[PDB]
Formats: sequence, structure tokens, C-alpha cells
Amino acid sequence: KESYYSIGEVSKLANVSIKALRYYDKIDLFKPAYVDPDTSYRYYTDSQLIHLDLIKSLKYIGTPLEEMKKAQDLEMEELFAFYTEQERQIREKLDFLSALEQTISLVKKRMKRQMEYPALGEVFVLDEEEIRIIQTEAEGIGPENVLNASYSKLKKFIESADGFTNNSYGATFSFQPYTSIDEMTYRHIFTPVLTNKQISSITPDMEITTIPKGRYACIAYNFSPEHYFLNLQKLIKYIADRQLTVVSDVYQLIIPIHYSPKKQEEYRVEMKIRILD
Amino acid sequence: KESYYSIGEVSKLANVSIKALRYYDKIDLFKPAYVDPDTSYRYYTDSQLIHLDLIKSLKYIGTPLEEMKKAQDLEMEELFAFYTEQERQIREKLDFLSALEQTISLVKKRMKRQMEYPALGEVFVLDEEEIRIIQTEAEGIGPENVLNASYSKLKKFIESADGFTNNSYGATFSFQPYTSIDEMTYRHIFTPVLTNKQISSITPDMEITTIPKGRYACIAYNFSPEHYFLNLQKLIKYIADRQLTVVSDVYQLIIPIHYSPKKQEEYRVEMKIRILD
DNA sequence: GACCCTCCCCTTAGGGGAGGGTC
DNA sequence: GACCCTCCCCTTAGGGGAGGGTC
Ligand SMILES: [Zn+2]
Ligand SMILES: [Zn+2]
Repeated sequence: KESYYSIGEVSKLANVSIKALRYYDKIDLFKPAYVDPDTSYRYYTDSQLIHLDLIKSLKYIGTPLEEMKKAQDLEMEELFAFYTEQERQIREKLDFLSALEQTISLVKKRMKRQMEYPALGEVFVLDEEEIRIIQTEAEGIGPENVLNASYSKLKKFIESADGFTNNSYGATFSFQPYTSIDEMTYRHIFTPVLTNKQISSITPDMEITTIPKGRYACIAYNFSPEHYFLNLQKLIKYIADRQLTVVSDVYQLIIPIHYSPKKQEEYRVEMKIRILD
Repeated sequence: KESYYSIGEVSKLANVSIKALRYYDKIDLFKPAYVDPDTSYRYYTDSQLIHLDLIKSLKYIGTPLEEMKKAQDLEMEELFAFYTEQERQIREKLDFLSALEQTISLVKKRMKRQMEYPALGEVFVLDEEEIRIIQTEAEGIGPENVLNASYSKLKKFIESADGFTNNSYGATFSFQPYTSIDEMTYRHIFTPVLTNKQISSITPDMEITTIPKGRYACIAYNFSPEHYFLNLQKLIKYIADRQLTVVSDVYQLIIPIHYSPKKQEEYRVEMKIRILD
């Protein structure tokens, strides 16, 4: 009143940094009532401090400074609408985070899964829960043929749904009394899904199915060109000796263990086939 | 396999921009297996594409690239923990937005309130709902004395609670048969609160109370040095003529109408006193 | 003729000083 | 001796070209 505030005074009163005030000046969002033409000092009236309310509040909810310059130009009925938009945007983030929170949980459940596995290289018969997936025909693809680029299209879709990208790669093949690896070929290659949201227009060459819930003869181990086939043989023998009946393809899942370009790569292999009790 | 991918190929396969790939190279987060020493072209193996899974997923949840370089160096048990932290951080934002969504709603209710007021300059008797507030003693402060800087401390606290800053300024004074404005002085000055969260250590000079729910003789109008007092007189006369009994101080609320430094300032004044039916 | 490469400029909202006057 | 001012540099994660070789 009938006197001015120095930038530092305003800074203490409005709890805004002096740097912020200068910036808001330059950007023409909030300029001092008067600026001493000689010393360049900035002077503010007590009556204009009220404009920092709109700025401080809009800044709190994260609106762009360039956006604020528009807000302090609209009427109440328009500001009312402005806030209605913010609520629409908040609900949006709430849905996003709520879903993201769910996905992280699932990713953790499955992560803990392979961390607390009975024993490696040994065949176990456990009761598996369903695992939703997206697969495709593996036309002319086998164990010694696959490439990460083979899951390219599969990953693209998953990414547009789950947001997250798959970390594990899947394949399936007919249960046969194999003799050598060059004797086997993948039927489908797949990648697990984590979201329940409808993926963008999906192409007809992609199939959304699942790995049935049920009893499975499983075996897990760390990948090794040699152990890959020897372990399958081990699985096969287990079914043969117990005279078990297979009621599904052999499912294969390969998960990387570290993602560190410094240490030598190593993958976890998981094979399991569903049986009739 | 036994050949390389050009940056553009990797870009199409992993659905990552060529610009992003070069950047990830420079930043040493994801570098090409081989770079032609003459043409400087970047070449990627199909086996390293798997490192883009961790990057793409971590990028999705917004982790800093410098942070990813650490993530791809930890073990599964550690990555598991990493995600547990993300869930803690997500819950945090969920609480924040959920609360923010609530505050915007209240701000809108009250905003609509003064937009759909019966008539200006006229006294009305309506049933008001409670309005929580934070007030302080207005030692030596009156209508022709107040300054926005007088609410400085009050605003500081509100800001640390509601996050939002108050847009309306309040005051209260004893109901008397006033003759002139220099005859009146404010008892307390206050600012409304919007959050239900415990504000930081509050000083004992701040009082958290409310404007009681009840029947009030109200009057609203656009501020004018002259109309301010004439309208109070109008309120006073209304109580006197109906022989109404006042059971509260006169409450005053001043809200700005536009926050636009281009147009002439204008405020909305709201005065009301509680009566015994 | 597409592909790829290396600069170089630009973007949010100021925080950190440095060098140097001003209340 | 506090206060304030004007540069100037720095920060995230790349997107946009420009000028010019390369598959
Ligand atoms: Zn098929
Ligand atoms: Zn008191």
C-alpha cells in the first residue's frame, strides 16, 4: 500500500523463489508493477500479489506456464470447465497407475515363482495356474532356428496392450520320442500377456489363448545347448516310466537371468507338459 | 545370427526410434555389437536385442536412463526389490491424485456456488453448510487497513496442507450498529482449508475452526469502496427490521473474479451472519 | 535412391554461481 | 554488509533438420 515490495520481500511472503519471480517476469506471466529504470530493481505492489494465487495453484497441479497465461484470461464459467478437464485427466492417471500397480504385482508373482523353484534339472509334477498368452504359427521355426526377431510382431502387440514388454519367450511342440534336436520343430511361438485391456486392432494371425490350468510334468534349468535336449529327454522318460498320459503340447519358456551386457548371458528354461492326473 | 542388423532394422523390430538407439549408444546403455570403423555404421546382433526388453519396460514406468544402467546390473532378488519400491511409489501417486481429485471437486462446488447466487446487493436467508477454516487474531486490522501480506502466514500453512493456495480471503467482525467504516475492526482474518490431511507442525497462533453450519442472513455483491459499507448497513437493517437474533460474528469472504492483469480488478464480497431461525 | 552418420539447435522451469552494483 | 541484477551454464530424452557420405 502506497509503497513497494522488493523481489526478496515478495519471495518471502508468497513463498516463491526469487529466481522463479524473475523467470515469471521474463515469461510475461507475472511482472513487477514497477522496475527502477536505473538500478533495474523489481518492485511489487501488495495488490498484485493476488495473481500468485492462480499461478501457485495451477503450478501445483502441473499446468504449463504458457498454459497459465491463458487461464488468467478466462472467465469463471470457463475456469470451471478447465477444472472439469483436470478431473478427467486425473481419473485417467488413476486408471493408469491402478493398472500399472496390478501389472507390477503379477510380474512380481511370476518373478518369485522361478526364484523359489524346487530343484533344477529335476522333473516335478505340480498344479499350475492358467497363463494367458498370444501366439502365432511358427512356420519353419525350431530350436536351432529361432531368433529374437521372430517374436518381433508378437512383442509389438503385447507392448501396445500391457505397455510393458515381455521378458520371457515361449514356444511349444509335439510330445514325441525325439532322438535329436534337428528332429524337432516348434508348432507355435508365444509371449505371455499381463494386461486385461483390449489390445489395439489385432491381426488374424495372432491368437489369444492360454496355457491351461492343470497338472503338469515340469522341469526347469539354466540353458545350455547340450542340456536343452538332454533335459527334454529326461522329461520324456519321466512320462514314459510312470506311463502318464499327455493331454497337451510341451510348453517351453525361456527367461533371461540378468540383462547385464558385462557378464556372460544366461537363460532359464522351463518345460512342462500337461497330464491326465 | 552370423550377420548383423542395421540401426534401422533394429528400429523397426524393437519399435524404438533410430534417434533413441543412437542416444542409448552415446549414453552407454545399449551399444551396437559392432561399428564399421570406416562408415561409422552401427551393427546389432540378434542376441543383444533382448537387452531392449529391460530398457523398454523400465522406460514405460518412467525410470531415468541413468537409473536403468544400474538396474541391468542387479540380480533378480534385487530387481524384485526394485519393483517393490515402484509399487510403494505408485500407491503414493494414487493417494495424491485421489486426494487431488477430491479437492478439485470441492473447489468446483464452491465455484459454482458463487456463480449461481440468487441476486447481488440483496439480502437472503439461506441454510449454509459448514466451511472449515484456519484463522488468526487480526490485531489492529480493519477493512481500510488489510493487506494481502496480512494472510501471508495463513497462506503458508494452507499451502503446506491443501497444496492448493486459497483464492478467497476471509475476515470477521462484531455485529454492531456501525455508523462509519473507520468504526469497524476485524476480529480474525481467515482462509478456508480444502484438505483433510494433517498440516505440518502448526503454530499455536493459528486456530483451526469452522464457519458453523446453520441459518444465515447473507448478501453478496461486487466490491466497491462505497458499496462495501452501504451493503453492510443493508444487512444490519434486515436483521433489525425482522427483529432477528444474531448468534455469530459477521463473516466476510472476498473472492477475486478474474486474475487477469489486463482487465481492471474486481472482487466478489460475501457477508453473512448466523441467526436463531 | 533408401539408409545411416555427425554435428547443431531446441525444449521445461528454473537452480547455481560469477562478476558487480545498490539499500 | 545484506539485497538485487544480468549474464552464462546445466539438466531429460531425444526430435528436427542440414550437409554429406554409403548399401
Ligand atoms: Zn496352429
Ligand atoms: Zn480471538
